[PDB]
Amino acid sequence: MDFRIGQGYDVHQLVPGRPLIIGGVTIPYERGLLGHSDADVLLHAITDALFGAAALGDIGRHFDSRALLRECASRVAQAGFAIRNVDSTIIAQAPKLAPHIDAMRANIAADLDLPLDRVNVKAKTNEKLGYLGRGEGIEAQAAALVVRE
Amino acid sequence: MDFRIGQGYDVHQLVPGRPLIIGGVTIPYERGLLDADVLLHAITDALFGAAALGDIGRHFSFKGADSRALLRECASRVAQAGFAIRNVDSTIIAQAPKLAPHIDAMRANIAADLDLPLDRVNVKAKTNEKLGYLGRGEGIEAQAAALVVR
Amino acid sequence: SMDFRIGQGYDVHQLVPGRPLIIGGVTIPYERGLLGHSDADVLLHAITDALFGAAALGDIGRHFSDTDPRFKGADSRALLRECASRVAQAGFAIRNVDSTIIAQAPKLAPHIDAMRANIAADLDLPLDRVNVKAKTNEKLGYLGRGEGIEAQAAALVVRE
Ligand SMILES: Nc1ccn([C@@H]2O[C@H](COP(=O)(O)OP(=O)(O)OP(=O)(O)O)[C@@H](O)[C@H]2O)c(=O)n1
Ligand SMILES: Nc1ccn([C@@H]2O[C@H](COP(=O)(O)OP(=O)(O)O)[C@@H](O)[C@H]2O)c(=O)n1
Ligand SMILES: Nc1ccn([C@@H]2O[C@H](COP(=O)(O)OP(=O)(O)O)[C@@H](O)[C@H]2O)c(=O)n1
Ligand SMILES: [Zn+2]
Ligand SMILES: [Zn+2]
Ligand SMILES: [Zn+2]
Repeated sequence: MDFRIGQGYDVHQLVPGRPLIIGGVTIPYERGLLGHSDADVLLHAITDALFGAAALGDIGRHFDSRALLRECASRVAQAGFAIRNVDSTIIAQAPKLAPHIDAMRANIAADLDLPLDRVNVKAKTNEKLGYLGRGEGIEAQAAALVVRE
Repeated sequence: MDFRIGQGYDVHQLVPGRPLIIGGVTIPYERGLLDADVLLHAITDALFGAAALGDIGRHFSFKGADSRALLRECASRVAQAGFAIRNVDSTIIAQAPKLAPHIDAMRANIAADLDLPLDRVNVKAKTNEKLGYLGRGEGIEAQAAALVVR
Repeated sequence: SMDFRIGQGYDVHQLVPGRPLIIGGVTIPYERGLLGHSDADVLLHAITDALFGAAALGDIGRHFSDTDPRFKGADSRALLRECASRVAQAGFAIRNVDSTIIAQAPKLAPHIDAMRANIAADLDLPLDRVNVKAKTNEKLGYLGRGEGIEAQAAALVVRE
């Protein structure tokens, strides 16, 4: 009965000499995301959306990115919540992400102890507009539903 | 009950020589989007998201299908997976033109296409305060959220 | 009862000299503040839009139009409270609110709990059903240059 929603946002810069790691999947690319972790922009957005839904603050109040997402899952359960579903969008002009998506999903499902059909990941270009459109960064948006058991 | 949430995003460049079609409604304007219906794309993505069926690109690579047909085909696929739609909410970010006059039309299109009571569909509008490409009239963005139940 | 609905909201405002910085109803010590017709509380407007959105009552402009002079310098908390009242009058109880503020500066952490408390008070909710998150934009874009602050919101309600 006690449903809650959460929403998450992250962005990271694309820089030289860094691997591109999105949703736990390493992707061949001439740049990668800049950050104090592996800078996995998708997993940060989902992490914030889960903390948001459980009213536990945000990632920076709490903290590689899969370990952090697993810890997030732990704290959400610690607070009395179970995760019903996650959905997300990755905004990246390049590279193409569609062939890596089911893998990201599998990664996320494992990390949150959820079946595949409750996790979703989607991708969009930014039509060459703004910093996203010139490939200067990548954005992720997330939504999460939990229930307080 | 087994509720699920989905979220959607889209953006399109704003240029002359195309008509402005948002939420299935053609809007008097000197420019249009490169139908490129940013609102219906966002919502479609939100619905596939809630059902966990990937995204609009994965379903529709439909050669001469407008975004309303795509939206209708989206809804049918969501139904087939066991999910009934509960509501949709959305925001259009457009520095111009004025969209308020067109909102009831957009909601009527969407509610028709999703087979929903009008009071379960909402569309909102915002400017970008002259900031960025949106605030300079170089593009328009849509955001959407959908709740479904299986 | 099980008639749940979701809403989402978005707002942005320019950051300029000579205005008070008010986010989540908290006045933040800062050499700049948000520009708008009301007090420009970007976070509260985003949450307000999300609530109207969940209830299918249109948007903040429909209810409290910037073409109306009475909302000049309007207290966005009073606006949030009227929004919640109209949402309740449409038949909805609010279950939770989540949100994100994106700003290069100032540091918002020391003010976040107070924002959450204001919102909880205005929505007549306990603290554990309201969340506020803060993000930098990693130095990217007009947000990264400090030209504005953006807020995003999500709300879940139930028709009683
Ligand atoms: N393309 C647009 C832009 C906005 N609006 C209407 O104008 C209202 C106000 O838009 P906006 O100026 O972006 O809102 P705020 O900036 O939050 O207002 P304020 O400055 O008072 O905070 C919206 O809610 C909407 O009803 C519209 O119909 N079409
Ligand atoms: N203007 C801001 C922005 C973020 N923050 C805090 O900083 C943390 C996140 O910062 P960030 O966006 O740099 O996170 P990363 O993307 O670097 O992981 C959160 O805990 C926020 O509450 C803040 O206090 N003030
Ligand atoms: N980096 C990306 C971007 C998009 N895509 C796919 O491409 C589709 C269309 O994206 P787009 O940005 O061209 O969207 P529209 O131009 O159709 O609005 C998405 O729905 C995804 O399926 C991808 O696989 N990888
Ligand atoms: Zn991050
Ligand atoms: Zn599109
Ligand atoms: Zn505002």
